[PDB]
Amino acid sequence: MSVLTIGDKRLGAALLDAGLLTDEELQRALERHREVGGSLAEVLVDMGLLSERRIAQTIEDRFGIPLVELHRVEIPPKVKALLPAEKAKELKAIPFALDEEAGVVRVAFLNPLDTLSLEEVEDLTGLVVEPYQTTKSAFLYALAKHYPELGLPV
Repeated sequence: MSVLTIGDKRLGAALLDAGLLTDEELQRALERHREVGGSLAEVLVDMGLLSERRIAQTIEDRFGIPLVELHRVEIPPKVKALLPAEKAKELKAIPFALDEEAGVVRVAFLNPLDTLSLEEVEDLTGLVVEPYQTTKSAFLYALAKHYPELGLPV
């Protein structure tokens, strides 16, 4: 037993609000969320209940958040100067652009409603960040390209 994030509350409500599952279903998953400590959206795909795109699609329109083809992009060593892949991994985010002339950065994360991770990413550099959407396959892509030494073990 532990508490949940701001994004977890909002996304949980969004499932019912979007007609994806019943509140009872959410109630049963809420307990499971703390058993894995990841965001409530991670347990959804990890348990096969719903994949990122299904959670993202309601939020995409409900909040007006953009989506990009990150799985079709390469992370330059230029943006790596912001934060290393290890930090990116715990924040469940991946930066793609570094624009120091304007103090702006572009990031894509798996939890669009997780405002806490946005706040953490902005304050950690003192810059503004443009939050975009992405999927698990694209997420694992950048990680494998920055730390192939472990090659994401099973």
